[PDB]
Amino acid sequence: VLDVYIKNLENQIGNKRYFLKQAQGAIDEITKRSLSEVFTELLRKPPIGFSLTSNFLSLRAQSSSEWLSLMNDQSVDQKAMLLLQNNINSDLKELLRKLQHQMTIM
Amino acid sequence: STSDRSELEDYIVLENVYRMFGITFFPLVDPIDLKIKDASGEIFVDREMLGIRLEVFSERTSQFEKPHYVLLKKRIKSNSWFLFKHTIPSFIDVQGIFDDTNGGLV
Amino acid sequence: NSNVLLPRKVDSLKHLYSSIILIKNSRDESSSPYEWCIWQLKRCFAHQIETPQEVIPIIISVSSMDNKLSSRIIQTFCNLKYLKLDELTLKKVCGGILPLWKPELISGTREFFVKFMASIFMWSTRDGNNCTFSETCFYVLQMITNWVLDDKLIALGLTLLHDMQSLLTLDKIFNNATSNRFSTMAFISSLDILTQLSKQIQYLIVGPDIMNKVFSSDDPLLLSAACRYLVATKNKLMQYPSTNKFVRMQNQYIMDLTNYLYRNKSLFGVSPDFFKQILENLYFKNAKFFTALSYICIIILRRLETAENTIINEETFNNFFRVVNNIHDLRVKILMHLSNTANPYRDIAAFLFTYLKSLSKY
Amino acid sequence: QNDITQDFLNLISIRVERINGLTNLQKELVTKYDTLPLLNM
Amino acid sequence: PYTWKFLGISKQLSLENGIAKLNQLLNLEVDLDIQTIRVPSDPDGGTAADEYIRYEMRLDISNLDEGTYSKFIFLGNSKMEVPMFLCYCGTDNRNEVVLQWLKAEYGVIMWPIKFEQKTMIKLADASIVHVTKENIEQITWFSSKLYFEPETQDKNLRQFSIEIPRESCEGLALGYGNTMHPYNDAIVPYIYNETGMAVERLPLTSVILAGHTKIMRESIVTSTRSLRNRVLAVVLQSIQF
Amino acid sequence: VLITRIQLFDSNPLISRRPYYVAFPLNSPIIFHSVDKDIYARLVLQSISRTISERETIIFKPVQKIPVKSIHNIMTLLGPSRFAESMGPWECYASANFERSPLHDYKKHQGLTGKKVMVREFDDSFLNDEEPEIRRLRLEKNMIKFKGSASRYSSLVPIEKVGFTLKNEINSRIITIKLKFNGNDIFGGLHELCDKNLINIDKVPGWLAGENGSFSGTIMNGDFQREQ
Amino acid sequence: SSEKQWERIQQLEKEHVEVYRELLITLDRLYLIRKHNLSHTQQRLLEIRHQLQINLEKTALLIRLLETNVLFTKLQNLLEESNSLDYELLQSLGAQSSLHKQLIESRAERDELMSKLIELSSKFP
Repeated sequence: VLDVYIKNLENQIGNKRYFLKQAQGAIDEITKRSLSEVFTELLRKPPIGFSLTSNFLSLRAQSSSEWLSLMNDQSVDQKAMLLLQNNINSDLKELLRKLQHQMTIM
Repeated sequence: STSDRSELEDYIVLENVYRMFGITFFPLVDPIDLKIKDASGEIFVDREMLGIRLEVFSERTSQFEKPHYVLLKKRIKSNSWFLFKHTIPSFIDVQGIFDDTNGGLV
Repeated sequence: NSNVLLPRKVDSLKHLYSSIILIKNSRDESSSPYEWCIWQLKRCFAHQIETPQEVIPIIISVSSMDNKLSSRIIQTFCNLKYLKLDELTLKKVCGGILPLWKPELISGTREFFVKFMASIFMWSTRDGNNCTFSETCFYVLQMITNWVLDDKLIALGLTLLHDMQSLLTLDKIFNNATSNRFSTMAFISSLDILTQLSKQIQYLIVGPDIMNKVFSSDDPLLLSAACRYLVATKNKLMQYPSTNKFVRMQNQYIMDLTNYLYRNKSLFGVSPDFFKQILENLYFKNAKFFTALSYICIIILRRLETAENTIINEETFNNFFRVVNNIHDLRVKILMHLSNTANPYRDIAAFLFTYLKSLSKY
Repeated sequence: QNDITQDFLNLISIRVERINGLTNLQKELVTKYDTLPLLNM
Repeated sequence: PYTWKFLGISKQLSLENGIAKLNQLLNLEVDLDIQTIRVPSDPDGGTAADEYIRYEMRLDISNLDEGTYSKFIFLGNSKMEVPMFLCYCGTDNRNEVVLQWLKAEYGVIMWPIKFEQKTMIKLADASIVHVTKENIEQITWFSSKLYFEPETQDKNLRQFSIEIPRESCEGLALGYGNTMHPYNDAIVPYIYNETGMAVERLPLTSVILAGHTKIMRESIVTSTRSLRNRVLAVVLQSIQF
Repeated sequence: VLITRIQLFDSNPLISRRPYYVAFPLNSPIIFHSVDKDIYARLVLQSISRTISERETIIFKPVQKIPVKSIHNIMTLLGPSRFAESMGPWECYASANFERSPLHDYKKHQGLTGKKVMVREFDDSFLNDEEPEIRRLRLEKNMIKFKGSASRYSSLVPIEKVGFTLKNEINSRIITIKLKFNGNDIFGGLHELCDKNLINIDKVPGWLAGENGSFSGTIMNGDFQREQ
Repeated sequence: SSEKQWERIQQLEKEHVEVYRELLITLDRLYLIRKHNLSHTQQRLLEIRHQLQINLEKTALLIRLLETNVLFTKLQNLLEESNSLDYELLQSLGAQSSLHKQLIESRAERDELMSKLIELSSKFP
């Protein structure tokens, strides 16, 4: 049930790669031959879906899990840093008050 | 590739009817000494190798047995083969027979 | 003392050594822990140290304050030449040095920030799938978070936000075919910063191309943050006159977003003849898909089905004909249950109740 | 001015073969990396 | 048997001053000669970024024991990023008290130096270039014994060595041509040509010569006390950024 | 095979000795014995060499000096077997998994089907250093060079110790080097080191690749020969 | 014996959508060149058109498939397990934003206290 899907997917891969090669060769041939409203006319002009949905949503799930792990680790490091910073700020405030006292005494 | 396919099928069945003889000389190349001459980008073989395909045909089961292979490699400075890597089991003495044939030099 | 390598190496006062030297110096220039910080950062970049984890958090904690050391570090480190050495340690130091910076030296560093952001983007595209570039976008957005908190550096912040958002919206980073959620997380962070700006300079509109691209993506978190920004700029634009075609542009934005949403029927960035061309290429069923979000609706329908005893299309109407008692009202009930609770995807229901006045009474 | 234009410019700007039974000997000998017989018929 | 450990030095410093403080803290007397040496005294250097200032801080004590005998060979240059470093031997406590004094007085940053693979190759290249008094570089040879120690699954391949005798080394050097770098232009391309084992990427542990030196990844063990000029020049060149 | 356990004694009642094993394969001229060097080992081996003959005299020249571990390993290495000489990259010829009989089909033939190959590189393009099909083909190339056709790193036979010697000749100068190895399985770890792209497999010779396994001998102009 | 084939078809799906996106953008470039013998806005509306094409292909897949056999349980388990972490993601983002606000408050207090301490130390001088 999967081998025929692999077969038609590979046939579509080869067909699309041949179409890409012929398209690039034709545009390069016109550019080697070379020396507005047309874009608007393009705007009026024009095994895939399940594969793209599975790939897109699986990579979304993996990237969201990695983002959650990264943010949890950086959150606990930033929280420990904020705790140590606030403790140092409190001790420096107490030393500021005692230094003001020792300045008033002298 | 249909006429070439039929020609290759005739070539394969000709290889089969020659291989039914028992003693065939299949060509071979050791992949380490594929040196490039650097004159045009082509590849020449440094030391030639010639593989012997011994194949004994049974009669009771009426089928071919597992074929034993003998490989010969040309020496670098004598133009004579020396027995490189044979697969015959050791009760049939191979190196002494190769020394005995034609006085040692083949 | 003078042995700086044993002072800040890691005494009750041992946590407070660097501040003591900095107040005993009258600083103003290159002190001793400044040289120790820059030397340990160079030694950690050049891989001349066995363990950088015993040095880097100490560097971050001593460099979270002291704006002059932070400015010298960002001036002489954030380049491609130290980017190509080690991207992990650069990620750690830019996560530690950026969101506490708030520079006020020249206030002409727009070209420097866009040069650094373009260089890291060129390097992340030169690997081609690096899952690295959006992290420094998250950090530079958390520095945009503190730049707008003061009255100073707000115009620089908004133009850097516009440059960062226009640079973050290329299809090489995020696209609906094969991409990740990292740029989406950075974009919803930037949009949340835009909501926090609009809740309290005629550049709040993010530009219509980025608007149609953020509406066109099938990312539900991004869409909820987008309509959160839309109700924020609705609350900021209600006290403005309807001239100069920007309030009408916001009306066009919410009209197109409702065209994607529950309301049927049109120019959604492209002609409907192009819609008919696509529907003739691939294919009652002409409007059976006008509004991965519906799996959440089916799941929450099964969740509310627990309180009772026991693919929204015409097949759902056939299933309703097989045995509130409709198909047009179950979406309204789902929107109401998404409105009243504190579960996420709350802003889509907030937009659907703050607009389209015929359905605001639900 | 120049910054937004440079940003728009940066946004706008941004072998295996299969051998068979019949082939020439040079293309066979280039890809010969195994200790197997030659497949040129 | 003088194992030379290596440490780094952050800032460029002079050593003629402050040495009396070390004498007062130590109650000993040490001699600190100032040798303004220069690598490849042959005139193809330009006399720029080729000179160094060496401070051999000896300890002129009773030499009855070698493990307590400890030199301190220094180097410096006023043009590179990291200017200075040192290297110490012995197992004395005076090494600890003098690194204490160096950390305390001048206010510098010390860290041990770990070796690369190409750094070990250049050290094996430089530890055989002998300098004579007639302003030329004569090259001796040694039957070098390379070493490797990789880590594989289930400890498949524990450790394996490549040993090259002396006459073979001299033959490869004379067959390559006249150059001052044998171990990076002749032998390593020969090992890559005849074995395929690139020794720059394989995990080196101990480039050992024929009883002369023993270059490691964390230290250098020698037979004589002194260390040559090109060796410290290559080491100081290696730790740059 | 035939395993013979020879036990000896001494009188200070009878203090036993270490039991000495001599393993006879069924139809091979190679006889394994347990590793010992005392005078009892020479006595037992000499007595077997005298009593096995009965028509004309046989001597036992030892073919190896480095011991090997198991009896399956020494049987696959040096007994009567198809793997007795190939043992390396020639392991395909010792199992014949590449050809069929002439009475087989021609439709399922390697001449007709064709094998997927990779274009080798011959310029020095290794010292200057994604696509998972090419990665799978590179791992298949390493599997071909260090083994037969297609755990997962250990070879057929684990070899303990190997010491090579490469005596080349450039401009009439005999330039010797002396490789030595160690560990549990040498060529499996070498295949693992090549699998991490540390050894350029285009320039790995045959004697290093694993052929003539458990044989520590020199090389004089491109052809292996064992040591006595 | 399905995991190797499933990761093979995962790699094939990634290569397929890569060559599909390449096909779409090169057909757009082919029509742009051959339609006449080019800006940021024009290319942006082109990528908008591409995103709409992939979105209609996605919903056409969904209405063709959904609107317990083989090649269907993967999509069902994927949509079951892909959307269960958004609340935790917003929780972590709110925690990071509150941590950043607390760090701003502490850094402002520390800088004011540092300026006052250097004032008192200049008074000590």
